[PDB]
Amino acid sequence: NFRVYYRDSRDPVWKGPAKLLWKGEGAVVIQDNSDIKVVPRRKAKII
Amino acid sequence: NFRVYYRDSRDPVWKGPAKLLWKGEGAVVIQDNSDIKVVPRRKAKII
Amino acid sequence: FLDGIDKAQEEHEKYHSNWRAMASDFNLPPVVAKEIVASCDKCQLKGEAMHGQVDCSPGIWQLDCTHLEGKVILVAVHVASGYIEAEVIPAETGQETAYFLLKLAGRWPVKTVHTDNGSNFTSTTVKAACWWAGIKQKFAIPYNPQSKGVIESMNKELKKIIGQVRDQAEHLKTAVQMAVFIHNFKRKGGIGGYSAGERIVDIIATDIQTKELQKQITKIQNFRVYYRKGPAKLLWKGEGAVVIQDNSDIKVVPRRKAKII
Amino acid sequence: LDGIDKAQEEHEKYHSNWRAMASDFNLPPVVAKEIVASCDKCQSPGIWQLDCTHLEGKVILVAVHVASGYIEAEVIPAETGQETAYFLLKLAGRWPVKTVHTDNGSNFTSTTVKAACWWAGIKQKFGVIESMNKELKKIIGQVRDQAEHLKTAVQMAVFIHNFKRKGGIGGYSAGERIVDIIATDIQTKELQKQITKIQNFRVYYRWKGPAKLLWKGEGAVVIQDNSDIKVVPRRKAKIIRD
Amino acid sequence: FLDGIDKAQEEHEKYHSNWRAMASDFNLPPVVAKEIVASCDKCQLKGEAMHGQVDCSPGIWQLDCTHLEGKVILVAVHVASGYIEAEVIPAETGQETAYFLLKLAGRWPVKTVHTDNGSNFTSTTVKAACWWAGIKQKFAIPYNPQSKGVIESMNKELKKIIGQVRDQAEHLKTAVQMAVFIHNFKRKGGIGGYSAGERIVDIIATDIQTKELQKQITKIQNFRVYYRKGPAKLLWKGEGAVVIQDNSDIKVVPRRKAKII
Amino acid sequence: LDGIDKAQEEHEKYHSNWRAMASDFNLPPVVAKEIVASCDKCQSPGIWQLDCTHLEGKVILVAVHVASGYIEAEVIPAETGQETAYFLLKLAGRWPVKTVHTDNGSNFTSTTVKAACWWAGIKQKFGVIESMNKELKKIIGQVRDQAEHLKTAVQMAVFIHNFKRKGGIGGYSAGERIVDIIATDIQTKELQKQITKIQNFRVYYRWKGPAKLLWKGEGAVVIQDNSDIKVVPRRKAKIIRD
Amino acid sequence: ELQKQITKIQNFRVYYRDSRDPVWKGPAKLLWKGEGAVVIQDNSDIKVVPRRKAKIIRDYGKQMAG
Amino acid sequence: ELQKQITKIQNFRVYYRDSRDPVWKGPAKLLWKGEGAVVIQDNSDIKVVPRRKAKIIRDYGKQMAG
DNA sequence: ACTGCTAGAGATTTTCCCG
DNA sequence: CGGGAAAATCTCTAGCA
DNA sequence: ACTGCTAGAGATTTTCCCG
DNA sequence: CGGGAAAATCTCTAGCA
Ligand SMILES: C[C@@H]1CCO[C@H]2Cn3cc(C(=O)NCc4ccc(F)cc4F)c(=O)c(O)c3C(=O)N12
Ligand SMILES: C[C@@H]1CCO[C@H]2Cn3cc(C(=O)NCc4ccc(F)cc4F)c(=O)c(O)c3C(=O)N12
Ligand SMILES: [Mg+2]
Ligand SMILES: [Mg+2]
Ligand SMILES: [Zn+2]
Ligand SMILES: [Zn+2]
Repeated sequence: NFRVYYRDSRDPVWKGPAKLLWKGEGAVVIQDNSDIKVVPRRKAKII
Repeated sequence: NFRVYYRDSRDPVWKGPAKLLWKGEGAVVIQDNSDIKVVPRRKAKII
Repeated sequence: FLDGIDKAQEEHEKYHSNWRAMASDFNLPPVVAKEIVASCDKCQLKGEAMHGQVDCSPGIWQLDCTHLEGKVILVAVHVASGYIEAEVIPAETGQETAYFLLKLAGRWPVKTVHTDNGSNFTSTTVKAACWWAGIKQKFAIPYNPQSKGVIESMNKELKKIIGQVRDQAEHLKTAVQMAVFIHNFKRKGGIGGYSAGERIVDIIATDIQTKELQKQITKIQNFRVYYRKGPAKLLWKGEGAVVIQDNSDIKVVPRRKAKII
Repeated sequence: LDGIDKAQEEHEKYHSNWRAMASDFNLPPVVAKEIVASCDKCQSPGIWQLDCTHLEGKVILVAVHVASGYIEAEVIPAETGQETAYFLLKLAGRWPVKTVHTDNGSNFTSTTVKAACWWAGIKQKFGVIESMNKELKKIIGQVRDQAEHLKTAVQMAVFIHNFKRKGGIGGYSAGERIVDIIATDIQTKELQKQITKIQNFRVYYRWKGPAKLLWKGEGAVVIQDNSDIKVVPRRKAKIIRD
Repeated sequence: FLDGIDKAQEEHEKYHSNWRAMASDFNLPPVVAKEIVASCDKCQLKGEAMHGQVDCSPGIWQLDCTHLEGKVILVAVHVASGYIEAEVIPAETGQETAYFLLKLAGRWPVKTVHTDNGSNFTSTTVKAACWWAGIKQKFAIPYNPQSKGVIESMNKELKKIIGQVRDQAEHLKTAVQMAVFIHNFKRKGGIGGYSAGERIVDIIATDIQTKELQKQITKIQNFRVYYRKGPAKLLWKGEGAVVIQDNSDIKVVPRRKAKII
Repeated sequence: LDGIDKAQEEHEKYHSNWRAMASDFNLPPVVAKEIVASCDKCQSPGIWQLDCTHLEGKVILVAVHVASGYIEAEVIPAETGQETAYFLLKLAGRWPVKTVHTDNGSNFTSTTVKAACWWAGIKQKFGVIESMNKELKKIIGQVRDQAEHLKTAVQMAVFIHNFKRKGGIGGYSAGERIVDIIATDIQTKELQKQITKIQNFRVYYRWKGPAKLLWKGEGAVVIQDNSDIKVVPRRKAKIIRD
Repeated sequence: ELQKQITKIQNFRVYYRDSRDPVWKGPAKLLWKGEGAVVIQDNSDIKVVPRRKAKIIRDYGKQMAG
Repeated sequence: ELQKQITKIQNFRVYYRDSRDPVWKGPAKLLWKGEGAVVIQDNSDIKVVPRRKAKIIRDYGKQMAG
């Protein structure tokens, strides 16, 4: 599995770790506390 | 001689032509209507 | 390094040192220090340094709203060519956006629109209009203008040209249409040294022509190719290589170890 | 290169146009153009038509590309010169409009429309439009029940006419037809530009008299002398500007 | 092209076409179209695409003020090493800036400060303080943060570390000093894989040592060099080349065509 | 490399330290360190001193680097533990502070100061300070007329003491002295780090018994066997980790 | 028949990008076109490109210029 | 005497940039230091660098490491 | 499951042109 | 095959707000 | 007459290490 | 001299507001 830390939406504070669902070129689909988010890969770190 | 067109200070509109006085690496000293200005070379075009 | 690792984790709880500092100050290997950093949630503060690439298919349009002189301008760009469509509208309302998009669909083969999540673009009127015209709506990741950087850069270009020709018109709508004309037919460059109008005509004509010719070729050229497998479909052959499509997976193999039937 | 004589014979036999020789015999378009222009016996994308139609007390301004039947129409608030000029300036910004045919109406002879056409580089000139208007009205009546406002039904009808209704020889819609016509015009303009660029040179070969240049190839130079096309190697000829 | 040029200037007054469009549409050479564009004041809207380089001398400090949690932080960075100095101050006042800069001058060999044109940095108290300490003030081009991008990037780094360690302190001043400590001694990298404290100590010790050794060498090594000219001073010789200083102009010439006296 | 015997003779004759052999005989610091540590007969940058001084009804907190005489002083609003902890945390953020000597005062034995020292990794321990305080007071009295407030005169005196007053053997100021001392400490720490990194290896040469590694050069390997330093080619020896 | 059509396909030029490369690559020759992929030949090298990453055009200038 | 001092000068390493180049170049060897210029030797190539564009250090790690 | 780009200004490299 | 000049290509930035 | 930078995350290239 | 692994180097971005 993977850990994802992300900056989501107009909020400078980084959040995570979240579960990685889908990794595309440029964006990742994650799950954070039963919430599915789509983040650009610029604003995410996957471990 | 040279013509200088520049963006000066928090004003999006470009101004000129002005007289080139000094051309350094990164900045130019110009004269525009008896006013001497120092502009970064990012914000100036010299012809 | 059991003692060193403990003295590095204890220090990291206080200072959050980067991997180099702990590697140097506790004689840790780079992998061990990097592991110590990677297991600290307080130090996960930077995304990876790249950019995505927008969809550039011949049917996608990027739409956005911009503001000039207190008015609202709705702008659409055909991504593949740079051809734009702009119009001053009374307010950022789903009705105005729906009318504009119905116009664009009636003028050009618009298959998909990619916009941000503004209220006008997510309205039920716009969704009904796109459904009637058979337009697929793609919405950007919220608060990511890079997702539609093409229409954003077009907004910059349009505003620059409007500033250039604002004196020649009296109203903003006239100058906006003048700037649209200038961008579409009076500015050359790009892939073909074209104007945007020429490039869009080339792109769409090419799509039609290539579709028809490929249809004819596939109708005539019917063969099965065995390589290394199953009866792969033949796409292209020649120059010592064969291009095949096996189970909807296009792969390229050399002419050797392959036979065409 | 070697097929120039074949192209000449083909033109003498069938009077084919330069497009055909260029596509078939693998010749540059300039050489085929000269072949087709060397015989005396062998001797639209910019024209739009504007008309105003009234429907349910509202004025609809219709523009038809004559060569294709493609339409651009919209409901305008009033039959005034300003609205006509705005519509024409929009159309010129979307399509290469060279000249517009009009019916000597009040809104078309206004000074605003003339100024807009002057800025846009359009020429104003004062049967297809009537048939197209009737077809547009029929489609509007068909799809009126699907739109509350008349302008939306007008745009839906424009979409249907341009991309859904098909007809003609090859069964293409008006949008495909206008795209093909504009692409052909672009090719014609590119060829004219290349001919103008290369017509200012004079070539001396083997030295013989000056010859008009046709194609400056990578391995040969194609020239014309005494109403005849000859191929000479580049190293055996010199090209100068006059 | 006399007719073509006139039809291109007349079009440019209307559309402001780029050079490619007029070259294509009027058969103009690229130089002629570029000249037509260059003579239009309405089309001079873009500066050249590069960046300058800040002064990195061992004596220059870049100072700035930043804001966090409603408080004001005065920050100074030694440009050559990345070593920072930060302190929470009650207000952006020339008195606070003067006291801070007097402190910095009393702690490190501060020869020149480079700041923006904020009111506190242009105050007469700060000018009097810099005069007493022998500090040269360089002011940036107004509204160009790139002139002090080093201290701007340091503001970003300091705020990130403050966010990392804010819980460990109760007040902002304590956390700011903790972040200063962390940046100076707990983060390695850069030219020498150093911390900022180690790098600043290395830089200043190197400057002192090199100055002394060069003074001794110039006192001992005294020769005049003739090349191609006048009696040029000898700076360095060897490896087939000679470095000389003629009329305060340092140039490098090969060992050939040169004689040392 | 070839000068190892010369360095050994020099140490046996003059008891020189590894810095001298490294600078003179062109040896890596590890080899010279082993040479200087191989003889039994041949056998400060982090210590600061804190004191509180009262001047004109205001409390001045003075920190003196013991090894150099360099000072850091400032006027604090009150003689309290919080202000002392803030001052010490600032000092540790500016200089490598390892341990501070104090006079068992109320503000130094506070829990806040102890917590700050714990976070900063400083050790608290409870004649130079008195002389330095007198010198600081003299300079403050000298330059008081040039400053309205006492804190500004204090900082001016600190500047004068650190960079203008000079004295000692080579006539350097306190700032140059502290810079030299900290640079020497950094070199010492780097050498200790390298020694710790390389002391975990064992080398077999020509196979002979295990030998402690000294330097892994580009063209040779320096080892120690039976209290003797030998140079062997890299291809003639193997290095393993234990 | 078929050869003519294949030649007309190969007469088109494709501009394309790679997944991690932001600069558009030069006009490769078109060999095959699909719903989501195109097969090209760029400098004696055959690649398969997603349709969303490729711009296909017949550059009319060049055509008219041999 | 003089040779010792020259060797100590050449023991220092210089990081520097060029007028139009934003990435810092590697540790060249110091040959001469002046008020406004430094003379270095980067990969068998001698350059003169403005003092404002050069960072001069004796990297202690490396020194202590031979 | 989605995704920076564009056009203009300078600098540098290739190509063409006559020898 | 050799330089110059012209053209093409590459590098890099602001603004999109 | 002055001037973007920094540090961290991934990708790619060099170097070292034992054969 | 040959691969693998580790290390070094290079490329690239956000935030500084
Ligand atoms: C209320 C809706 C819904 C949600 O988001 C807001 C705010 N916003 C902000 C920008 C913008 O910040 N452009 C500057 C920029 C920055 C980076 C880049 F790569 C490209 C760029 F254009 C827009 O363009 C835009 O349309 C909106 C918008 O519409 N909304
Ligand atoms: C009232 C004074 C006087 C005149 O100017 C204003 C406004 N200003 C603006 C920034 C700022 O915009 N930083 C963002 C940023 C953008 C680009 C970049 F390369 C680096 C960057 F940090 C400052 O840092 C700053 O100190 C000021 C300031 O002080 N003042
Ligand atoms: Mg936008
Ligand atoms: Mg700032
Ligand atoms: Zn951490
Ligand atoms: Zn213009």
